[PDB]
Amino acid sequence: GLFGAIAGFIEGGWTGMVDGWYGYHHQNEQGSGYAADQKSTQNAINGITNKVNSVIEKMNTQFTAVGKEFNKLERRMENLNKKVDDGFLDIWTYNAELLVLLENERTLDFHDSNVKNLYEKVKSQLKNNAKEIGNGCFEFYHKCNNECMESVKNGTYDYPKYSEESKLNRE
Amino acid sequence: RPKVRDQEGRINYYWTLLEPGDTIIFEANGNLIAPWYAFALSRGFGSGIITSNA
Repeated sequence: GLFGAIAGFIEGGWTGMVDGWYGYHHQNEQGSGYAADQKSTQNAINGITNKVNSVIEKMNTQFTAVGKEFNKLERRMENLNKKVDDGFLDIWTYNAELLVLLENERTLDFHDSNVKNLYEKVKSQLKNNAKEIGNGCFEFYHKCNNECMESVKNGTYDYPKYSEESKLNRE
Repeated sequence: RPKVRDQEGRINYYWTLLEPGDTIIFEANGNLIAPWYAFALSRGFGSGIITSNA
């Protein structure tokens, strides 16, 4: 995509994360593991579900239509009937394939932005209390226990609270 | 005429839809293949004719 998160700053996805699309991984003295960001994932799902259903639901049902018999002196009309069917088939095939390709590209950019935005949310929370490393990770300069990890994920990190410790650990 | 199904003559077939309340009159002095049975039609929607060996 155009935001550069998927197989970009993030080396690749997590096969160990099973409760969502976007999320976090953590490690501290009390344990480690993966957890999904339910708010980000559900919003991504609702957007995509509406997009898929829009493409399908806006299409009308194909109503009964069959070919027509023509006699041997009605070739001009038979050829007109065929022209109409071929023209409609060509229009719908071109549009169906091109629409899907255009929308698949946009879906992947949608996802690329959503994970990048999650990354920035944390960067803005942590400020100088952690450093950026590759693979989309923030390495803390202070002890961050399980209560801290939940606080960072929820967007409630009390930045100044940990600033004295990080200033010392940063040397 | 060339023989078709062993015949040299032909019977042409004709039809018409008689509207409710109308009258159809047949007059002839020869060569008529008379209607015997006729069909009272009731139309619906969504049907059509398909060609299939299924």
